[PDB]
Formats: sequence, C-alpha cells, structure tokens
Amino acid sequence: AWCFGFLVLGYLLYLVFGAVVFSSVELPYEDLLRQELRKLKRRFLEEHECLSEPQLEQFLGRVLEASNYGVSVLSNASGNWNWDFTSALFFASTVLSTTGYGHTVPLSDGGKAFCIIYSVIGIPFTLLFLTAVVQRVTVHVTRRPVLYFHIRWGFSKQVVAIVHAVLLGFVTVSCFFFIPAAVFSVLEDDWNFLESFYFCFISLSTIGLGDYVPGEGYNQKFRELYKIGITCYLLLGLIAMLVVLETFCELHELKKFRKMFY
Amino acid sequence: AWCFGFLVLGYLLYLVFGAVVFSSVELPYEDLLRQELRKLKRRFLEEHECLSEPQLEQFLGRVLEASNYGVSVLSNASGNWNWDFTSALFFASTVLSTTGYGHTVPLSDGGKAFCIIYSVIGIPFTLLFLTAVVQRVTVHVTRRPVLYFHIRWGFSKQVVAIVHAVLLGFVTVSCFFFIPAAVFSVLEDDWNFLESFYFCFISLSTIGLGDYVPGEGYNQKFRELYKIGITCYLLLGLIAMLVVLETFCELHELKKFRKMFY
Ligand SMILES: CCCCCCCCCCCCCC
Ligand SMILES: CCCCCCCCCCCCCC
Ligand SMILES: CCCCCCCC
Ligand SMILES: CCCCCCCC
Ligand SMILES: [K+]
Ligand SMILES: [K+]
Ligand SMILES: [K+]
Repeated sequence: AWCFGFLVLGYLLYLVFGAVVFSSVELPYEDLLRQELRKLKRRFLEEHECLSEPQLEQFLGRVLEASNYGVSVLSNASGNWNWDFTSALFFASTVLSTTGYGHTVPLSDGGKAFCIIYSVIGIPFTLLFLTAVVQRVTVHVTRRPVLYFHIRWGFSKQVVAIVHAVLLGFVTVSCFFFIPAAVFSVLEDDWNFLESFYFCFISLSTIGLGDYVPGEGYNQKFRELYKIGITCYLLLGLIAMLVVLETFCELHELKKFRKMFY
Repeated sequence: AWCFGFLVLGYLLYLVFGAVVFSSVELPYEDLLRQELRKLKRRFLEEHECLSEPQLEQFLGRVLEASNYGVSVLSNASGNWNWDFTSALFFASTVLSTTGYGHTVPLSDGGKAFCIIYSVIGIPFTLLFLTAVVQRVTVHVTRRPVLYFHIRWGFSKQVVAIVHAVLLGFVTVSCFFFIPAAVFSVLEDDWNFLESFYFCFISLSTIGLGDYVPGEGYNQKFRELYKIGITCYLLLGLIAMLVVLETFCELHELKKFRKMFY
C-alpha cells in the first residue's frame, strides 16, 4: 500500500548516505595526493632547471592517456602484454557477465563499435545460459535434497527451507569468498586478505568497478593459465551466487515479504 | 534434453570467438601505442640529455599511479575535482546499480572496506527496490493496457503481447538510447553519436566497464547538476530496461523456449 513510497524515500536517502560517507572517506586522501603532485611536479622543474614546463605537458599528457588505456611507460615500456588472447578471454567473460572490468578508457574507437553488436546479442544469450544452468543445478543441489529432508525425517518443509538456505549461504561464502580470497592473497605478492576479499566480492557481484584484476604482476610466470582459470572461476562463481539468490527467493518468508510489500 | 550441452558448448565457443576478435582488433592499436611510447620516451631523454633515466622513473611511477586513481597532474594538478559529493552520488548509484564505473584503481584502502559493507546490504535492497517498481510499473504500463487491447477489440492476447512487446521495445530504445545519445553528444564537445550511444548502452546495461563518464570536461559549467541528472537518468533507464526485459519473458514464445530448452 502506501509503504511503497517509504521504500523509495528510504532507498534514495540511503544513496545520499552512501555518497556523503564516500566523499568524506576519499576527500582527504585525494586532496593529499593532489597536494603531493602539486609539490612533486614543481619540485621536478625546480631542481632540474633545464626542462621547460609547457614542453613537459605534451609528454605527460600522452603518457597519461596511454596509462588510461592501461599501457604503462614504466619498465622501458615493455610490461606484461595487456591484450593477449587470454586476457581478451577474461575481458569477454567480464563483459557478458556484466562485471565490466577494464581501464579508465578500456577500448579504442573500433572496439567500442564491436562491443555493442557483440554484447547486445550476447547478454540475452549469456543470461539464457545462466538461467538454464541455475535451473538445472538448483533442482539437483536444492529441491531434490529438500525432498530427501522431507521424506526421510517427515517434518515441515518450511523449517528445512530456511535452514537449507542458510547452510547453502554459508558454504558458498566459505567456498567462493573466503577460500578464493586466501588463494589470491597468497598467490599475488602485493595483496592481503581484505583487498583480495574485496576483489572476490566485486567480482562475484557484477559490480566489477575499474580493473583491479589479479594478473598485473610484473614477470608473472603462468600468467595465461592464471587468466583462464580466474575466468572460469568468475563465471562459475556468478552461477553459485545466482543459485543462493534463487533459493532465498523461493523461501516463504521472503516471497511473502515482496508480495506483502507491494 | 541433450540440447543443453549444445548451448554450453555454443556459449563457450562464442566466448572464444569474442576473445579472438577482440585481440585482433586491439593488438595492432596497443602495439602502435607501445611502439610510440618506446620512441617518445627515448626521444625525450635524447634531446634533453640533461635528465637521468632512473631518476625520471620515480616521478613517472608516482604520476601514473595518481592517474590510475583518476587525478591528473595536467593543468597544474588542478583539474575538475573528482570526489565531490555529487560525483560520489553518481558513484554510489553506479555501485548499487552494478554498473561499476570507476578508474583503474577506484578506491583507497579504507574505501574498499566500506564499499563491501555498504554494498552487501545495499544490493539486495536496491534489487528489492527495482523489482517492486518494475512490478508496479509493469501492471500500469503493460498488463492493464493489454486488457484494454483485449476488451475493446476482443482479439487474441498473444498477438497483442508480441506486438505490444515490440512497440515497447522500440520506444525505450528510441527514448532512452537514441535521444540520450544525441543529448550527450551535443552536450559533450569531445564526443560523437557512436561513442555517446556506446556509453548509453554500457550504462543501461550494467556493464559499465572502466569509467568513460561524461563530466570529465575541463571547466565544465553546471557539472554538479549534470552529475545528479545523469544519475537519475541512469537508474531510471535501468528500470525501463528491466521492464522491457520483463515483458519479453512474459511472452508465450519466449517462456515456452526456456521450458522447451530445459
Ligand atoms: C548476470 C545476470 C544479471 C546480474 C545478476 C546480479 C546478481 C547479484 C547477486 C548478488 C548476491 C548478493 C551479494 C551479497
Ligand atoms: C539491476 C541488477 C540486475 C541486472 C539486470 C541487467 C539487465 C540487462 C538488460 C539488457 C538489455 C539489452 C537490451 C537490448
Ligand atoms: C551442471 C552443469 C554445470 C556446468 C558448468 C559449466 C562451467 C563452465
Ligand atoms: C511509478 C513510480 C516511479 C518511481 C520513480 C523513481 C525515480 C527515482
Ligand atoms: K559492472
Ligand atoms: K553488472
Ligand atoms: K564495471
């Protein structure tokens, strides 16, 4: 009934809350870096006294645009190749999965045209693949065992459904957040558990903001195999998430909530 | 029946197709830029003959990391502020909407911890808001008029549903892709219709790869109002997309397909 307006107001106010706290958290840091660059650049020109400021600007602009794409001039402009076939496979999985990883400017002019045609057919297609798998998977993982819980012990399905949903909710977080976060943290030599879990969450959830992809390690050994394994893991984790989500919707308490709310 | 395996093989082969074409499209361009930096940096050191290469590396690394975050040293390190309250509001809407816009490294250490707690409660919440609105909206926009089409002219609902779905599919693309792409293209002075439509598609779809957000224009006048209007537009466009998607699922031909497929 009228409560629907309450949800909209609460949600929009929640968004405002998120915005203000994000600004407070990131404003002193960004200001600190801004001040740091505003002294470092000036210092560079000061001590050298041999280089000109307008002339430096063209070089800085070109390199910065290059790093916006994702190619760095560091290491004699010879870092780990960024657009090899394997990384492209990770990129395609992340576009279809809607995680959308990539750099500040991800694709060149021609590649933005192609993405549109590729994705516009491949999003309903991947969605069709995902729904079919969760459908087939959910019957085997969740509905059929609930019947086993219902037949052998002969007690209320609703009690089983809540308990089954929570236990599944725990295993998937255990198996697909805590364990992978540990794996990535030990593997990558520049991360810790919090940051690795951040990547896990932002990957299994389809946010995928920015890039922040494990694999940018210089002189990585099995970079290709790593890339293809984190792609299969990503897609499959989205399935597991899209199964625990499905079971929660089936629950009487949650499905009743949405209907009573409306 | 067995056809399910055919879908999985076709989908995975489709992903491989996307990867190879993406690599071919982006490999010569990235190589060209890589070669260009591999001559430009060397030229810079050559003509100046006053600056040292290892000493330059620290400065380049610091600035490049700063631009990975999204703060540029250009314009005397005083460009349009990036983390003001309004931009943060756009960022929060894009995290909840799962579009995930942001730079190569979007958030500092503290802000990655906060995002997890904020999003983990706010994704089921925004999802709950979205489903409620499409539910209420769909009845008014689609079901009730279909009844008008069904009562007044008294002919097959299925014919109406297909025709109604296509017409709705046309209006929303007309109203929320072609028109906004035109608006952004004329507004922003550095884009054209193709690129603007690319942003529209990647925004209404939850991909949102990289950043590529209109608003980075230097000396923008009404940047704040622009930011808040493109946030309301983004969220609302996701609603319209999540309504045309819903109506297509209702169609007998499409719902039959998924069931016959399974
Ligand atoms: C790829 C299909 C569309 C997007 C699906 C997004 C699912 C998000 C699930 C979030 C689960 C809860 C995380 C805390
Ligand atoms: C909002 C959170 C769940 C994800 C919904 C994604 C919807 C994608 C719609 C794509 C429509 C393409 C039309 C041509
Ligand atoms: C029960 C079918 C699972 C299929 C998983 C495919 C992962 C690429
Ligand atoms: C029919 C209700 C529409 C609500 C729109 C809210 C936009 C922020
Ligand atoms: K995304
Ligand atoms: K998404
Ligand atoms: K994204």
